[PDB]
Amino acid sequence: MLKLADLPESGQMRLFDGRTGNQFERPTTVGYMYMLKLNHLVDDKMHA
Amino acid sequence: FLTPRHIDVQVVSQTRAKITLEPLERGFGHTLGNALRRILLSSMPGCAVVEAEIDGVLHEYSAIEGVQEDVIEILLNLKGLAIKLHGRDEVTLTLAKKGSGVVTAADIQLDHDVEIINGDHVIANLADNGALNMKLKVARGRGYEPADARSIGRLQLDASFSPVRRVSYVVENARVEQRTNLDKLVLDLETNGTLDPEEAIRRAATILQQQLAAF
Amino acid sequence: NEFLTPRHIDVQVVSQTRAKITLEPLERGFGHTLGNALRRILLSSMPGCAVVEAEIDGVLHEYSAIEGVQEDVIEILLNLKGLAIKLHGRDEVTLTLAKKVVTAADIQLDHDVEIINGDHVIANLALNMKLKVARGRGYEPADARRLQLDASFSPVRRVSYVVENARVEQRTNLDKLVLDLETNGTLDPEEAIRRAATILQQQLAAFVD
Amino acid sequence: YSYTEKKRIRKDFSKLPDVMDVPYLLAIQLDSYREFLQAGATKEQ
Amino acid sequence: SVITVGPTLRLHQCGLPKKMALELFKPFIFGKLEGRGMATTIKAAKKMVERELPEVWDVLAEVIREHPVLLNRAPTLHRLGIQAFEPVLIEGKAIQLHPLVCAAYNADFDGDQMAVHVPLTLEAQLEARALMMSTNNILSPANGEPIIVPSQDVVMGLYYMTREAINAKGEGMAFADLQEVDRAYRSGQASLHARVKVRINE
Amino acid sequence: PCELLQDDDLSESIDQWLTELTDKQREVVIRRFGLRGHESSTLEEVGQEIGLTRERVRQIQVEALKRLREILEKNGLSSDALFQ
Amino acid sequence: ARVTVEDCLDNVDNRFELVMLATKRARQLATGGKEPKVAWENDKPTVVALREIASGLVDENVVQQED
Amino acid sequence: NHCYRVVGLKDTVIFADQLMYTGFAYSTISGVSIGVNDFVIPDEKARIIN
Amino acid sequence: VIDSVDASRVVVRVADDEVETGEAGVDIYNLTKYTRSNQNTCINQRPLVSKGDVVARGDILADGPSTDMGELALGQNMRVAFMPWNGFNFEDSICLSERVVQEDRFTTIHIQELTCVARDTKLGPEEITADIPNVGEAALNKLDEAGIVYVGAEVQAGDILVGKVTPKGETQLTPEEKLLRAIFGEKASDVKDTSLRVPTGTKGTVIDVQVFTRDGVERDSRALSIEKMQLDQIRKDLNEEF
Amino acid sequence: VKVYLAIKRRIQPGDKMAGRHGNKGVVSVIMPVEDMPHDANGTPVDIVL
Ligand SMILES: [Mg+2]
Repeated sequence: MLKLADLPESGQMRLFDGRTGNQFERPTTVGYMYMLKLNHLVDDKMHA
Repeated sequence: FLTPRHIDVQVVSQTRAKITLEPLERGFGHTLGNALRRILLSSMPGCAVVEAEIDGVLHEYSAIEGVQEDVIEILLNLKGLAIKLHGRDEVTLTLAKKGSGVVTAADIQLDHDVEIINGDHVIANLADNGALNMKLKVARGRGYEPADARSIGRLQLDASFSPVRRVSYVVENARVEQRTNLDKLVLDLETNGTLDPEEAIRRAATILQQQLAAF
Repeated sequence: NEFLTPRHIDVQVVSQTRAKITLEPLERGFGHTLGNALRRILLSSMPGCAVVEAEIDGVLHEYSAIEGVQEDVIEILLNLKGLAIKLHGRDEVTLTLAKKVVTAADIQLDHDVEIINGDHVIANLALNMKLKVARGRGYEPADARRLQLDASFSPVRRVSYVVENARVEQRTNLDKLVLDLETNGTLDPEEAIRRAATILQQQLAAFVD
Repeated sequence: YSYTEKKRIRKDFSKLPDVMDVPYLLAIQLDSYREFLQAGATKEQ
Repeated sequence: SVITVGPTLRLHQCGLPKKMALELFKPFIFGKLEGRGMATTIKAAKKMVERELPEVWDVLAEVIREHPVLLNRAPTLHRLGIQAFEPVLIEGKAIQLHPLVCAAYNADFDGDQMAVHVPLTLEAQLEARALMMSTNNILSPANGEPIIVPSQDVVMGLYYMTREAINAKGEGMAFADLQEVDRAYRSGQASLHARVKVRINE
Repeated sequence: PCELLQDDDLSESIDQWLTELTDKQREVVIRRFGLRGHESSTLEEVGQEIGLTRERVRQIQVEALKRLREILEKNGLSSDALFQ
Repeated sequence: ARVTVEDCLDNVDNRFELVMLATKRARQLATGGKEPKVAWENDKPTVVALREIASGLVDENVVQQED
Repeated sequence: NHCYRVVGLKDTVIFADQLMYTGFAYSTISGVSIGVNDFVIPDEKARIIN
Repeated sequence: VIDSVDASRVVVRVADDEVETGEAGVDIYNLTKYTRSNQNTCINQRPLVSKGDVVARGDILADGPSTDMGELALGQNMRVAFMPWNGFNFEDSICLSERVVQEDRFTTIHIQELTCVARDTKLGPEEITADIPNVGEAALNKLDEAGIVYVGAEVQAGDILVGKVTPKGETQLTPEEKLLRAIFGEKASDVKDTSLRVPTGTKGTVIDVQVFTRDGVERDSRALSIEKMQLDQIRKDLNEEF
Repeated sequence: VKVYLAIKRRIQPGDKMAGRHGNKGVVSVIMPVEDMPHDANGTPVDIVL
């Protein structure tokens, strides 16, 4: 499927830093992951 | 040490644009490219919808009798409006639509100091019995301003005055018949269309001059 | 718009070749940006003078041992990399050494050449060599153009900076920038970083006002 | 092929053929309480 | 509150939200407003700390400069569970903690809640600066091995630094000192792990 | 503990405010309400003590009531903030 | 610069009687009985009392004679 | 453990704090990531199982 | 065929095949609005069908919470990387950007319920009255004449919801209290103020107010405002189907 | 009488976030868009694990 979208089949690519501006030495893994949010808000946990 | 006196600006679309700087040194070709990226993303003048007032609903969690989408979804569609202001910074817009149809960005009464870039943005879908009348208030800001830092029937929106989306830059060797070390800086800019790309570099260069002069 | 820019700076001095400056009030998107721009300029683009080539008599290679000197031949080249000499009359000049303790002040110097470190030692006796000093821009290796040695034209030795938090009751979210500089004794770190802001402002001066 | 599937189609990598569809996920609660009510009125309850 | 890792914190200090430092140190703020001369009546000083004016944040950072606070997890099995720290005013609703002292607390940043305590008398302030300080209990009470040993993330960064490659950029070069060797790495003419020859001063 | 300390500072400020004002305006209210600790007296009971003219001793009560009100506003304490 | 209660505890090598001499010393500075010999570091009284132990300006017999 | 019994304690806290700064600074510049190609399978696995 | 769709209700027309002899096109789907759930979380339904689209048996007309076109959508997705970034992700911690909070992706809606009851004390029985003593002019502007805050106001900590008077007796005014009541000028009030307020650290917006009256009691000015609006919605919904 | 209050709680540092494979987590710092690692095209990442 990565070959059809003109993407590297290894799934890794070298990313450029935003603060220093230098390219990383080793390639990193990027993608899209489905994240969730749990009912553990800090408004009901912080007390003093 | 040669400095570019004229900046070349190329326009490929209404939003995307490329900026090239040929006469630059090799040591400063990579430093000026990374310095202009962080400034063009954090602090940039822009305009967006801040406060909206609808006479039909009392709060934002309510609904309107005769509309297809909820009020919260209407407040989310108004955030993607690209409004360009030439004169004053505070201007109030009015909206009125009755009957079946699709309320677009061109339905708002235009003025001399306002100019909406895109008119294909869908706000809400009305019905035969649906009729809405609201007033839009915008402001000129710099960065992210939530509703906490900013009667009945008023709605406060989380306005984001950042007109930039994606900024990138590359380094390419550009010969000037002097040495092979001189390289050019090709910087591409993608904005919302509310500002011109020829003035974005002049704004970032002015901010960097004030910080370095006080050093 | 108007940003938070301090009009006064404070310089803390520790030694004659080591200083420490800081900038307390700074915006969140400007604390680490100025530190990264000043570090790349002071280490890649800086006018200076340093030795480039050397021609020792009787030494066919850098690893071939010699007689009459207690230190090795590789130890002599490692000591010449720390010399500080300023050039003001000519771009490239040749300095000849003749002594048979080798002190840098014993080298026959002309009127156009200027040497600041007079107490520096080159080698210890138990010497016929030609020194070549010129101008440059940054750190130039010997591979990319004892005949070739690592020439370090940048007068600044080490630059380090860390972004720490600040205390302001107005915004309550800011940062400060502290800078650490080292020099070779030719110029003070106060004026060393002042020239870096002049060259940085020399690029975008004609682009926008 | 219903109407709700005409808007978004999901590609599946299942290679085994389906023989029995997934039953009602709440069948253990609806049929268990239906016997307690017994709304059917016949001659022999 | 909920813990949060902070890499920009010193070992002898920790983090503390502004909303918690204003409630825990409430009696200490009333002592500085009356001694300075801003509010003679304790009732007038109570209305000033609730409105959170700009003057209250000035005296709040002044009363909290060297007054150590206590931090401990809910389950405590050894003496290293209670370690005194120096609070630093931060912005948020979470209590920041040093990444190196997490091995002793036996707590991970997965939703763990730690307690806080404030000493009052002068005898307790000198006790938290001599024995219960974070810089004093470095060695473990079981064996002489330190418990502040670099953790998983920082060791991984140090293991990649101390490596040796057969073929790398900038091999065989000779450097004068450690300051001159670091200058060549930031310029891009020398790799991170390459066989070189440097002179040290130990 | 904070409420008990507030009643201490408030009570100590009342005895301090009654002493910093005039001596004549302080003894006419200390015998009427008993703020200093003496026995409380009515308008007729306090008449045979200082002044038999019940109308004259009432005019000075309003004058001392306004002076205690003005000395409280400039002291940094608000009357609306006391009741909350 | 800052107070060093780690090295100061190694001079007396007690870590239990050091806080006893520091308690009676820090109490005299808060009440105003004696002026500290070392200059004020814009810190609390509990910090200056610990630096005087390592410097050697105060002791058990010195703090007893000041009262 | 060797630094604690040679120099002392005043220099150990500074040495233990500086290791966290140099450890994190040189780790963010590294692209250490766990990919599917990292879990290599030896060719001798099919010979032993068969 | 969907005859008319709205954000509040969805009306569909039944075909002549799968219908009885009389009352064929009689189907009213009333979508529920934001109600207080058991875990204090908002629950709403949004339409996803347009006018003129034919549906069949078992089709999805509107989705509930955490549902997108019939598919379960618990959270959201974004670009993720795998690298230690300055030790911020030490053991389990997650580092986030600014676009995740600027686009309002994880912004949730909480619904809290606050109830008040009028007891029957042995001293004196009194009902809910808006006029309360020892109150400032800031609460009068927000509170209505009946004793219920308007729907849509920004109620915060320290704001009163309803007005409830409590009779008291044997005040035993101390001499320290007699001096305070004289410097104010107002008369003495024995009725205390025990009205319901918002707890410290809670801020929200009123979206709905429900009242309950026992049998035999007289209806106040609040019980007639909501009851009239409910029957008018049922009448307009019945006349539309008619 | 029963009154309802609507609270719009926004995500803040200290919140608990997790995935679908049993990977709990607590957000530490909401960093700006310039510090996040980006690709050559200029698309920065949002979550770093
Ligand atoms: Mg845990």
